[PDB]
Amino acid sequence: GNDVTTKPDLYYLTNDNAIDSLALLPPPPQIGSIAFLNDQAMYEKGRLLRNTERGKLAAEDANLSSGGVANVFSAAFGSPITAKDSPELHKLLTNMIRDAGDLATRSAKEYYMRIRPFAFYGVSTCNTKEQDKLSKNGSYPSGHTSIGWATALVLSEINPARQDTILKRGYELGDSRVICGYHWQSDVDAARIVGSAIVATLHSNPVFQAQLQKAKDEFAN
Amino acid sequence: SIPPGNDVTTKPDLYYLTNDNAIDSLALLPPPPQIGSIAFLNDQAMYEKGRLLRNTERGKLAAEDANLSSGGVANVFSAAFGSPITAKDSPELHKLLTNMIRDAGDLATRSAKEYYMRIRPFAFYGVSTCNTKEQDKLSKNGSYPSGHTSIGWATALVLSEINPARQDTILKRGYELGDSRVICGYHWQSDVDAARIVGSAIVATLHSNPVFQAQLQKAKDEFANNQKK
Amino acid sequence: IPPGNDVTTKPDLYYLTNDNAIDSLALLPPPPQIGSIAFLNDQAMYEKGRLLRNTERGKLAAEDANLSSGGVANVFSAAFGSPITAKDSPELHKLLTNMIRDAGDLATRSAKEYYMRIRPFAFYGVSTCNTKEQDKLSKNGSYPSGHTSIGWATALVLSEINPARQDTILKRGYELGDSRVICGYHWQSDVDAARIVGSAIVATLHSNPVFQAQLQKAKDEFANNQ
Repeated sequence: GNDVTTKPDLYYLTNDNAIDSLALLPPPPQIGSIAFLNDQAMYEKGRLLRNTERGKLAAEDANLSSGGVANVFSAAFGSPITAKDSPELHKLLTNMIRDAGDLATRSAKEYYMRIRPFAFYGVSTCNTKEQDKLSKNGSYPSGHTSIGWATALVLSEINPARQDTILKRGYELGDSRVICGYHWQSDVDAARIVGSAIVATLHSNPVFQAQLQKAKDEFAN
Repeated sequence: SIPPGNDVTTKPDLYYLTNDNAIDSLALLPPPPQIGSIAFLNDQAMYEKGRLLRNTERGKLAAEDANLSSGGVANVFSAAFGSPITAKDSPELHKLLTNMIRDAGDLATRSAKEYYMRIRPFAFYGVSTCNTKEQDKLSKNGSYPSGHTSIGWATALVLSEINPARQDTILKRGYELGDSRVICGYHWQSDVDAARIVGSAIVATLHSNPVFQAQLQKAKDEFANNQKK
Repeated sequence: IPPGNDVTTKPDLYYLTNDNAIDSLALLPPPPQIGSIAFLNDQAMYEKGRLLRNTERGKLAAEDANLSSGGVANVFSAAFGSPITAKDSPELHKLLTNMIRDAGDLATRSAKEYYMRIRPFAFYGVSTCNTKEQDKLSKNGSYPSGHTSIGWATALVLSEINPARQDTILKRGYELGDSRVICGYHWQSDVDAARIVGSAIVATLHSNPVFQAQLQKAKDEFANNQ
């Protein structure tokens, strides 16, 4: 598939530099297991939240295309993350979006092809724009949640004064996917492990290293 | 903010970080599974699945992995890393990994361990683990999240940053350290699961610290020079 | 037994009388009750089959659930090793067509009528993977499954005739039951109990002379075509 050699505005890494998610992760819970009972309970708990303030935030979080995940950390980061206001940071975060969303997750997604909750239950997610495509995908692990958690780790390295609010925010992104029906709870749980892994790999990459330094200097100035 | 305890200002060979730089694990993590919940039925099932494994090869390795005091986590990555991790053979790397053990083991976990004081599985079931040597120490502790698994996973992330060629074996090894703690009954599965999150967070924090950054560079340089022998 | 047809009223479909039939209500345990852990498992297994309805296995499941009674014999041909049909094996086809209602009805009746368990598609208000047979069965008692009792009984008999492929026959019979779970007409526990009544009714048939005779005729037909 696509990697740094075919769309370099969205990947830093090659196909060999990528994590083998299929070898690292445990299999998802199978129907019949206690763990999958818990996935079902968590889907219902999330559903009852869709009609609250927390559900509205969940739907806004599931709107984000790739390019707007950076943006949604602004309140937690302490200042706006935009091509205009913090361009070197925005460029860094846009270039790692596909390493975490796609490369870290590809081998597992395609092997298990887990059905997503809205398809399992034959009902709509909490914003239906964002479904028609993802439906065909494998639910396990979440490429979303992997992106969001990796982003929060990088941002935490850049502004530790707010790590606790940055990190909670990243955690809440995964919860939003559960509330909205896009993923099972265990999809998000495994996505955060591959998120940490892909952050380490990025810290071994020279292009990433340079861009990260530029972003730290932007933040210091 | 974190309860009181040691940090870099009192044991600078075992921490890079101050109490103020530590993750608030109590705020970040969900509560442990509560008794009465489906999730705790699953923790009980995973305790049993691990118990039936104690008399196999995997149980052998699990028991060997639970011998390790802190300082020997370095050593157990050697096979996976591709070369020996020791004061003698790679002093800069060993120093890097030793200076951070209580950042991942203590600071990353403290507010949560002390807030929930979760009972460990062997204490819950009134029986011994598969290696009775480290037991007495731990019984009274909070199980959630696991400090040992936090150390192991943070170590794996750093080692992966240094030798990406063996990421896959290194991460596996790190992952499996947590499973060993489950197999012997030292921790519930959900303790290990949360330890890997706070472990990741603490590695991010460490990457913002000048002393860590510098020592990491020394270790990367040492590793590139040993690849030429 | 509750009342119904037997050898005296439809003799092309039964070998046994109502007095010869197993009392399935006396033999089987009650079905899993709503509130029970076992019924949690029935529900998980229903969902597990439902996700399979799209797979190739679910396609085999749906083709298996087309079969009315007449035509269950036939679906063993691949497994049995040669075609089982009025044309190619008339004695075997006769043997199996005459025992279809013994296993499908007599072995199951008292229990079916006492428990009147709701079938899964009715419980969930959703359609099966094969909407052709639905409307008629909905009202019956799900527990035990008459289809699975037929399939498992047939497999035991055919294994007796061609032991060389017993393992593949038994499996095929087993899978007939699983298909009923995949397609939504029975709970897992319905199929589990039907295989017990299937075994029982095969013992009964082995004590019936008309059956023994037809079985011998079929064993000879099969050795002569080998």
